[PDB]
Amino acid sequence: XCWWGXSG
Amino acid sequence: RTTPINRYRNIGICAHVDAGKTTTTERVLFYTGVNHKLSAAVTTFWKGSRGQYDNYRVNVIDTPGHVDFTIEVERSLRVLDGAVVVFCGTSGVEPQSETVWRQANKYGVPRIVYVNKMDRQGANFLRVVEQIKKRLGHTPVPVQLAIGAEENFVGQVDLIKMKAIYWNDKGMTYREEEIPAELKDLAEEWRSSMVEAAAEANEELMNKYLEEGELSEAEIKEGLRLRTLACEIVPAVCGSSFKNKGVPLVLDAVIDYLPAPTEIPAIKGVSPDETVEDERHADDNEPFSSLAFKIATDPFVGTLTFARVYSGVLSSGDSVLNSVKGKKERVGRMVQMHANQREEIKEVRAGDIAALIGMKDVTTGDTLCSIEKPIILEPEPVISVAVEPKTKADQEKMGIALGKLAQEDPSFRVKTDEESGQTIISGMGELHLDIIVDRMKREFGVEANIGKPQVAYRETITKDNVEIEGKFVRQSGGRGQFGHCWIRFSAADVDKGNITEGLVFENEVGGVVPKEYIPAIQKGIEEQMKNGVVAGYPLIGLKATVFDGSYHDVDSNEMAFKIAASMATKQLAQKGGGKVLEPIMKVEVVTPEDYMGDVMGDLNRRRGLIQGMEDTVSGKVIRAEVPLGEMFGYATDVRSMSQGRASYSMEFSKYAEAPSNIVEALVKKQ
Repeated sequence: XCWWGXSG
Repeated sequence: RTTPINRYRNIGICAHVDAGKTTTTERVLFYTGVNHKLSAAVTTFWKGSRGQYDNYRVNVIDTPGHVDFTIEVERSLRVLDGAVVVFCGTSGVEPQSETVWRQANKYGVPRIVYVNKMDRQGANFLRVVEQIKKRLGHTPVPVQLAIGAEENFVGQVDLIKMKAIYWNDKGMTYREEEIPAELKDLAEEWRSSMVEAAAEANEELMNKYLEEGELSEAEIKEGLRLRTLACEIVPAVCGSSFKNKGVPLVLDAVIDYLPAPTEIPAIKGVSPDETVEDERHADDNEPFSSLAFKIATDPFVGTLTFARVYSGVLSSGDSVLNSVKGKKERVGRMVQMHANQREEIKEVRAGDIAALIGMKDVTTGDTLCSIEKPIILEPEPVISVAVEPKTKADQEKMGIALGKLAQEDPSFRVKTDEESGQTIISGMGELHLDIIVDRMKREFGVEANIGKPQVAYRETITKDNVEIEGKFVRQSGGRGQFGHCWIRFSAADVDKGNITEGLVFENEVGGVVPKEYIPAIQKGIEEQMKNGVVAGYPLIGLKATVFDGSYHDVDSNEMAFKIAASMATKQLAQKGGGKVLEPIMKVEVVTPEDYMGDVMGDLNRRRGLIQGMEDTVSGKVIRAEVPLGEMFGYATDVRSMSQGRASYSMEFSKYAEAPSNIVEALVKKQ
């Protein structure tokens, strides 16, 4: 949850 | 032909924030327009500030005024041959200007510097020169010094001629006066630096400098021009575009230090029929090749298409190839935008800029090349936000638009995190995204409210083999609700550091719980698991095994059993060792040596932990395990410390326990 990669 | 290639100057006025690009362009056209008499690309002529040179064709190119348009700015750097990089005497080396200079190094663009606004408060030329030296890493070479501080701004001291230049109205006519005594002592110091910087061009010049302790003005422009092209130095000049004092001398430095299309490396393209790289030298005899940089449109005239020619000649009536697509277009009427007139052309040679009036499918960044011999000439996001429509109903049509906008704009990215019910739209600037959302609000209809991405926290248990009783008894709406089960919960499987995702469910019931109610227990646990036991965040995974529980044949149903299982799973808030987790990233920082101290200690200002360190060309490569939460605004904070020199990569690495200052505030949130 936090960047372009979704991841987190 | 017409004008020889060596007499051409394809330049770009690179200026960003407090630079005054708009004034400097209007001025360039003004001075050139007048001097000669005696839009996307502006074809002008320059004979010299004092008519000292031959007539040159200076092709003023429009460079973007915002670093968020990375593709537009990277392309403009290929359309120009040399750069006129404008700074403000005050502001100086800003983060905005640092980025364009770094991509310029990537294409190896010979530059000169213009330190405009010497009239404005707090403006000092040499301070900016140290900033160019100390923060931009090239080798700036002042060819002028400044006369008067702020309001005191009269002119420049031409360090080659050694005569102070004052100005006469509208600042086109200049006075070749003398260096005032206060400046005489300083002009020496800076002249010696320039003569020396010129001396180290070729061995010839060093032996001539070593003979006397000097070189001729012509041998100075020789040395400075060689190293300008070699991309080893940036000749600096100052002025005030608005207050007219200095713009002709800048145009001269363009003539003196900037290259012609031949004095730069041949544009490297790809074989249309891409695993092979061919190239085109700025030659008329080389097969035709060019790129389209601005598709403008005039109401009366039609659709303009700004085209920089790299190799060969193109004439009105020609039939070419749009190598990108595959489609063959026929070249119609052609023009060349002048200062005010629209001058109608017939043919356009290598290293020149002409506009293709009315064309079929010709997109921006399109290669227009020789049909016979063809070639095709033509990034990580910085900022990411959480998006959602103003009214929950819209949701499907938001993703339709965003999905289309990401397909229209390759510099724009869209991704959804389902566990957190978040859509993450990303790109190059706050600006870039403010514009994209705005375009979705209008041209697409979906009004959306944007926020800072929320951290997708997860949950886990520690205590293994915990036997919890879930007892559901509700007497409502003319019925009874009975649910009774005991489930034994063990912690989610771990690697090393990686936690096993999902629910591992088993049936250990002797027959006290019926066959048909068992899946409803799984559903209850699963439902609770995603509803969260501690601070209301989904559990990573769980080992759950039901083994006991009574029932009342009439009041017992699947939903009562779903509830009692959730009732049991909730109790892991106390009986389970409820550990909140946080995303941990596998970060990699490529920093130059100086900045390594700042960067490395900033990773610790982020709870990050060092997992290795290599040694590279300019500096360090640091691999680190850093929480995503602490990663907020990295692309920027890092472009800040490294002075726009560093680069970073990241990817999700694992999940690990979160700190009590975070955790406790997340439970108080419940």
